[PDB]
Amino acid sequence: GRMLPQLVCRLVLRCS
Repeated sequence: GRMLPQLVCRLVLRCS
């Protein structure tokens, strides 16, 4: 219950 723009960084983090 708290959406954010961390999906973009996750693509960069998870991809890291």
